Amino acid sequence: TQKAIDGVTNKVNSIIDKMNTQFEAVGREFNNLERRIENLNKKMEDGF
Amino acid sequence: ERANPANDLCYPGSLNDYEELKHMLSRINHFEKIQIIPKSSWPNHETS
Repeated sequence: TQKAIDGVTNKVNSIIDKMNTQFEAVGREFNNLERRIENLNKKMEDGF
Repeated sequence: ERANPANDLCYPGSLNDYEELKHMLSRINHFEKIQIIPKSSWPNHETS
């Protein structure tokens, strides 16, 4: 039981540790003649 | 559209914000062409 609980908590902790460097969405604004770059930003953030 | 269409701007020049226009065109499924200013409405200018 001790080895099992050490294993599962280690597995969970490595799951938390590997996901600290995810993608963070930042709000960027574009005007009406910047719609291609707005679409590019939307697709990049949504794809990540 | 073809990759290199031969029939574009017959008279040399440019279309301003042409790629933004095509980006807007990629969200339009139908046009209705309407005469907004008739060619016969220029009495003091030459149209022919």
